[PDB]
Amino acid sequence: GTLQTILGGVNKHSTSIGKIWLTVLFIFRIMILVVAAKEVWGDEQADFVCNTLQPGCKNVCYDHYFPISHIRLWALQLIFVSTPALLVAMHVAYRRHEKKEGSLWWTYTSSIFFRVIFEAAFMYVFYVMYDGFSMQRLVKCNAWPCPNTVDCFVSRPTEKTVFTVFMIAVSGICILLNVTELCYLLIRY
Amino acid sequence: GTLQTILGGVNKHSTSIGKIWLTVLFIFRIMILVVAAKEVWGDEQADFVCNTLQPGCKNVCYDHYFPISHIRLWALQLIFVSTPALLVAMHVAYRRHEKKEGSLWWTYTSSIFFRVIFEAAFMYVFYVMYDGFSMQRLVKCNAWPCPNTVDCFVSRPTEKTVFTVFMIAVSGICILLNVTELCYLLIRY
Amino acid sequence: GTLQTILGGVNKHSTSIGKIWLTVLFIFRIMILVVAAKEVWGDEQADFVCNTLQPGCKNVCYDHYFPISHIRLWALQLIFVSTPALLVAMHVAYRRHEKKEGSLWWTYTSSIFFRVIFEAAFMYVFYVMYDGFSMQRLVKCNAWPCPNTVDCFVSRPTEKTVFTVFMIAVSGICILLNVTELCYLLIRY
Amino acid sequence: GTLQTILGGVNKHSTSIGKIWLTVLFIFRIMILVVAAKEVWGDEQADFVCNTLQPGCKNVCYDHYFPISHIRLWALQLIFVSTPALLVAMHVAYRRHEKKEGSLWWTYTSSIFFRVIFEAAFMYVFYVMYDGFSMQRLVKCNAWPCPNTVDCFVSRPTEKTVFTVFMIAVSGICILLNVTELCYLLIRY
Amino acid sequence: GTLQTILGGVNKHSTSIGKIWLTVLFIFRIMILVVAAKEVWGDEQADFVCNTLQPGCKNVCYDHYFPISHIRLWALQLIFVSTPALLVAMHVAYRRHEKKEGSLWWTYTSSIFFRVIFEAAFMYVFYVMYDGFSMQRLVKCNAWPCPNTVDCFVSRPTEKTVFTVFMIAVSGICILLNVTELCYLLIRY
Amino acid sequence: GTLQTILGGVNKHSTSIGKIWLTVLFIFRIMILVVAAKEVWGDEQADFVCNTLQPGCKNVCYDHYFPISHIRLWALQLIFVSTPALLVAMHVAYRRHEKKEGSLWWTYTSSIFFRVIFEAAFMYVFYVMYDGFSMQRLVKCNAWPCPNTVDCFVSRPTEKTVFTVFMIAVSGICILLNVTELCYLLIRY
Repeated sequence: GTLQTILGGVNKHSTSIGKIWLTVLFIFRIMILVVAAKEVWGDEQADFVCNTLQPGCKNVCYDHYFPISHIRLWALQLIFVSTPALLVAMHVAYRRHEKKEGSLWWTYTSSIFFRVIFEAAFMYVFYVMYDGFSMQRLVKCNAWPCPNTVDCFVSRPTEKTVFTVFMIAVSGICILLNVTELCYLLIRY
Repeated sequence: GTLQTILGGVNKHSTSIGKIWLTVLFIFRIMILVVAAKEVWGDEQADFVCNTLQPGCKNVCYDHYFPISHIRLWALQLIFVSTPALLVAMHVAYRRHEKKEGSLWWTYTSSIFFRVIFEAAFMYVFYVMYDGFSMQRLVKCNAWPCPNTVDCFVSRPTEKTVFTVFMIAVSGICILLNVTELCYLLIRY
Repeated sequence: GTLQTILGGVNKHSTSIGKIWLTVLFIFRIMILVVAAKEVWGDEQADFVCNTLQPGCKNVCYDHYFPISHIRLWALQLIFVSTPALLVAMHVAYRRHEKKEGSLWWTYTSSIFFRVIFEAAFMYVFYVMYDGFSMQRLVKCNAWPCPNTVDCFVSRPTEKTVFTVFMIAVSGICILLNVTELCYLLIRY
Repeated sequence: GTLQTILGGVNKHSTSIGKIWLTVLFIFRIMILVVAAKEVWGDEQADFVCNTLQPGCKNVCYDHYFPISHIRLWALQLIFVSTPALLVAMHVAYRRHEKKEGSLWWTYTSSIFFRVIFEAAFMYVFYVMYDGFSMQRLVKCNAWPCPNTVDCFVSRPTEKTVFTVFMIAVSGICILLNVTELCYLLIRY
Repeated sequence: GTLQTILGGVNKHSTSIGKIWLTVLFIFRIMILVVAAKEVWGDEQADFVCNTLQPGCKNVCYDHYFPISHIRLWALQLIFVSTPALLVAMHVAYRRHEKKEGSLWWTYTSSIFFRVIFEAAFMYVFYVMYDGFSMQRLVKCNAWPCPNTVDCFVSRPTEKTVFTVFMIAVSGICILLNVTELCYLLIRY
Repeated sequence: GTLQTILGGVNKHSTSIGKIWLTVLFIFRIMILVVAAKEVWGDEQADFVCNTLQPGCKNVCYDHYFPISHIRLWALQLIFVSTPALLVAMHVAYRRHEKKEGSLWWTYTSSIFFRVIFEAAFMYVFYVMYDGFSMQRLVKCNAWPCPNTVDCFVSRPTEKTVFTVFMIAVSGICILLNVTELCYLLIRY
């Protein structure tokens, strides 16, 4: 509800690319995460099935191959890339209150520099942690107390792959948009 | 709550067909998806039953025949066909802010051109992926590790067929309405 | 929340019967569906029990006797009978905006004509599909793959019957109120 | 949210007893039903246990002894006793709109007459249907297909009894308050 | 949402202790009950485990030792201690409306007298019903149909004890604050 | 919704560090707890698995090693560290109402002194209760009625460790920010 009012405040005090394309893509990712993707991961552990009679083997194998869920990583990423925009708004509101270019410049050019770092950091984590963007149907697990190697089966691997590729692609576009914003301000000096 | 306020803003700045019929049908599809259809697909995997003792065969057979759920496809389709309208609103708000036909024409005629493409694209995906709009009671699955061929049974196939035909028919009507909007602007030049 | 504001807008621009009795009964049906009836049908398939060892027989028997749930039919009916009122509101708002009897007459008399058709259509569907308004405790099912004939037992048949009779009776009253509205406008010509 | 605004409108246009005590007790019953009582009846059928191996005996015994749940009866009762107050508000709003004692008297004295009837009707139903206000731990069921007589056990019988006595007592107080309101208007003539 | 607006209205028309400390502690208890304590009691019966093969013994033993849940008692207590404040607000609003010390005194001094009674009554009930504020891991049950004496095990006894002590301590503080409010008005006469 | 309005009121009447960094980190912790961390702990007891046939051993072992859940501790911590800010707001509103440095100084310097105490207290509790910030896959339990020593396995130990380190680190930063706020006011005297 009030989030729409927040967007209008953040909509102002930005450049053409920043006003429209960055904000639309940011809302785009939130909608995908909230209304569509969150129920795909609902039964991630409930429907995780292992071919064994060993008690506790299912708990350790799921924890080994999914140290942190994909949706939790995306939730953290959206929070981190949204804070520098929120910090600017409070700084401007604080600045206006005390009133009744250089300071504005350095705050703005720093905020879009942190967003690029955060986007690239989480994008790198997704790759190393899950060795690619495709989820497998079968995982082989040999952690204690599983005897030898145990076959375990993931829930909805194909649908999770579709949303993973979707979220990564949009994040890559947001990186390019922020990079161009730097170039526009770089040549203007 | 605030979504109603959003509709009023989008209600304005449109033509007779665009103001009323496109917006009503768009709200029509959202209501069907939210209040009625979403709980039909709630137990899609929980009540998926296969006649086998092989561990993991249920996971791979459901994933094979339902790579992405119908409700997730409709959620993606509604988001895509709604973005060009949202892009116009921010462009107009940006245009009005800087103020204090050709630009308006090209943005408007392009937005309704993207909606036709997105509607047809998702409509085509529904056909090829699910080979028609009727869901079967029985699916035969022979993917590893299922031994030979295994019979599996879908949950609520008839009710899902009813809502599938309903959503496809409304999407087809929206395509025709957008096509006529092009014709009205085509003859006017 | 905002739905209350919507009602006030729809409350105006109507006749004495239309202003009060039709709108109150419409809110009456929504309240019954939302706060009371929706949790009666919550375990419709989970608590559906069949006396058999055949895998998949439960899925096909429930689908055979309940092609579409009662609550989904009522949700569709309320949406259909509410659209003509919503179409009038946008037409009036569009008409007022362009400003700054015959047109108003034909739109109004048509809207209450569609409501009668939609109410009677869904009322007819409830009868033919479920052969009466009483739900049985026992259903006998012989669809493949059930061997011979299998006894299956419905969940909460009596409570569902009570709400079915309640919703049908209110719909019948709404039909009569709309018919009288036609008679008042018929004699006035 | 907006319900609080609704109360303020209904708070006005009433007498001293009607303004305060009837409205407070009405909010009192809603709070008990919503925040406290509704989760007591959550597992009414899930935790209903019968001592038998007969398939379907649990479904028919629960349906026999609980034709309609207590919380659904209270939800219906609150809706019925609230409509005459809502009808008056629309009548007054309609009356004021056309402007820009006898009519007001008959509408008001009729509304509080319907509330007494509805309160007594539902109170009578609670008694005959459930033969008293105390819920038993054990119910004996001999309906088909249960063999002979089967023992079944109710979930949370004591807590449900506490809330049943609570709701009945408050309803009895509301009857007395409405009766006195008639007496005050009866002597005044 | 609107509850915050309600607090502002109740915040005014009170004394220094009443304006701040009573209202803060009242909000304090609601937050504990809503956001923290309510999910502790979620599986109170689902995870209640008894060492027996007797059908129905689990139902009767849980009902015997938990006639009413702790969270339901706290929900009732908060509603009761909040009504006298709500009654004053409607009385003042009614008084102001008819306008366009003694009456105000007696209403105010009575309201804080009922709050002390309600706080002490529920505090006494918690003690006698549950014989102290510590919940045990093991309960021994011999009610029919349990054979002899059966061992049953409570879910999350330690966490429930922590929140029980927390709620009792805050209630005790609220009693003292109300008592001092009487003393301040007693000496002033 | 209204929480955003609350933040704006709390945003004012603070110092540079207090206005921005403390409030942003406070919102930061709430977002992590609400949208991300709360569903990690959803199946804490449901997926807790012990290698035994002893009834009731699972209940006592979970209760022994998790006397209070991590998310409940964080919920309590956020409530405690937020009350002194809320107390100041009501004091200022009360002060302004009666109007129509020393008092303001002592209230402000005390509020940030309580926040440091509460942050350190809960941080200490997390350490002693859970002997570090890393959660183990395996816990060995010998409480009655478990025979000898029983192996039990925790659900999602790695993901819970990640969020535990995250919440502790942010709390440590908030302690440092409050300490510096004291130093700024200490030198100014």
